[PDB]
Amino acid sequence: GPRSIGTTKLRLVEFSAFLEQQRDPDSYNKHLFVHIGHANHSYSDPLLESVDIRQIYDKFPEKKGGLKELFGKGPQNAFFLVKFWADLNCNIQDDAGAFYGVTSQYESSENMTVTCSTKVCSFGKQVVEKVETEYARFENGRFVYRINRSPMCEYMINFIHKLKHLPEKYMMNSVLENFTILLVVTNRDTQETLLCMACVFEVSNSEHGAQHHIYRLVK
Amino acid sequence: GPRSIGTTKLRLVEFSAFLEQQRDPDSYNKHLFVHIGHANHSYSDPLLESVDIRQIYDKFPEKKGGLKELFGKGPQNAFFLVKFWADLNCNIQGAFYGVTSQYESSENMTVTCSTKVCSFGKQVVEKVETEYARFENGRFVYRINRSPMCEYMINFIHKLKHLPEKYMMNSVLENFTILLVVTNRDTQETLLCMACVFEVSNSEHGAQHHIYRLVK
Ligand SMILES: Cn1ccc([C@@H](CO)NC(=O)c2ccc3c(c2)c2cn(C)nc2n3-c2ccc(C(F)(F)F)cc2)n1
Ligand SMILES: Cn1ccc([C@@H](CO)NC(=O)c2ccc3c(c2)c2cn(C)nc2n3-c2ccc(C(F)(F)F)cc2)n1
Repeated sequence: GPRSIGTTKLRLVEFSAFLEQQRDPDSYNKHLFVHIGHANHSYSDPLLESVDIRQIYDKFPEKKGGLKELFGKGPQNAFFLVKFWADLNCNIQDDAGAFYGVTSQYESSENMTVTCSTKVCSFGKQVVEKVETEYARFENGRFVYRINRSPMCEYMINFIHKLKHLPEKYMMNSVLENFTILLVVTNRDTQETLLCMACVFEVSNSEHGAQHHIYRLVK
Repeated sequence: GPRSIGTTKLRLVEFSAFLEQQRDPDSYNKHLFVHIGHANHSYSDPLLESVDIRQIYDKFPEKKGGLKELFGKGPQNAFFLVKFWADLNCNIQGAFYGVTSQYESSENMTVTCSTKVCSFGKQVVEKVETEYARFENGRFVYRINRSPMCEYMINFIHKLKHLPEKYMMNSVLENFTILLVVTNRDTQETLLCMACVFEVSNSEHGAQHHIYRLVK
């Protein structure tokens, strides 16, 4: 299916988590750890593959406010599992004014105030969380919500450093297998769920770089 | 409905033709005549309906360089018919008439975008724009930002708006079409071709569009 994640009501169309480094006075480097620029699934099938949500409940928060309760309230067509391949091939330099950032953009057909909740989870339990509020800007026929260049929390900067100091790729894949992120976008005025993305992670292979694969969550 | 128009190699993700007006030194109005922000399809990811290309050949340029020749060279999965509903409910009072478009690809390419404005199937004005890939958040973006609308189209919009009834506007637009062709400049392969037809918006949701695949 498509490269962006969601429905007409709300689509995540741009996303990246990155490191910017100023090496010299007139030059800088930017490295992307994850992004939604390179779909791993085919654009030729218009239909997305599906994944039974019951088999990912233990990788995300549970009980009150957890994934099963969110999915039960619906709309079920707003729920996706997104697998990200992370590109960790980056030289983290000493004294380089490094900025670790996250950028995202959503689009909607409706003019809304939205609440974006990011829950970073370890073994299915929330370790840190961020809630952002964004307001629509009308652009070329749609409402656009931009979270530009937001700093990464210290937990994630430290996690990335820990991950890169591991001696083997399989150990990085092991650690990423228990690391998940739950993204929930809600209409702040009606409390309706607009988009829910359950994110899982693996290390990118060889020189294929960062990629993502979208699944609709069903059952 | 679907967000973008095109194939796996190239997609039109953003487009609008618009009028910006400055009433006074601190105020600004922007009105969109057409855009691809509201695809009026019942599904977000539909199976596209098809249209036999032989029944639109006489609405677009023919013979050498014409639509039949382009379609025969292929790839045929790059060819679409797009119907636009134009929003002409705008008070034309400092004014800038502009066009914006954005394409995206997984490959680093130099592209050429050809816009042919046609009257009774014959080209009346044409523009060719060249755009170099910009790497952005994991993919390559080709942005033609805020390009001035040609005088022919500004004048056409004024005379169309001056008609007193929607049905007369629709009669004029029956003979007005636009052919958009995007080409990989280095391999000359057709990346995207959109045969555009037009009607005046009737629903008070304003401008909308509908996509069809063109088949032989
Ligand atoms: C207190 N708080 C909690 C959240 C926040 C906000 C602050 O802006 N967000 C981040 O901090 C933030 C950092 C890294 C992030 C993400 C978000 C994010 C979302 N996806 C889909 N992927 C993401 N990645 C990301 C994942 C894996 C890797 C790695 F290790 F595999 F390379 C690197 C980055 N603040
Ligand atoms: C010398 N030259 C020839 C072409 C150019 C370039 C200059 O940037 N493009 C335009 O001028 C240009 C103007 C109006 C345009 C478009 C392009 C365009 C593309 N679609 C899909 N729709 C478009 N519309 C548009 C159609 C109908 C209406 C109306 F009347 F229904 F309201 C209003 C606008 N220069």
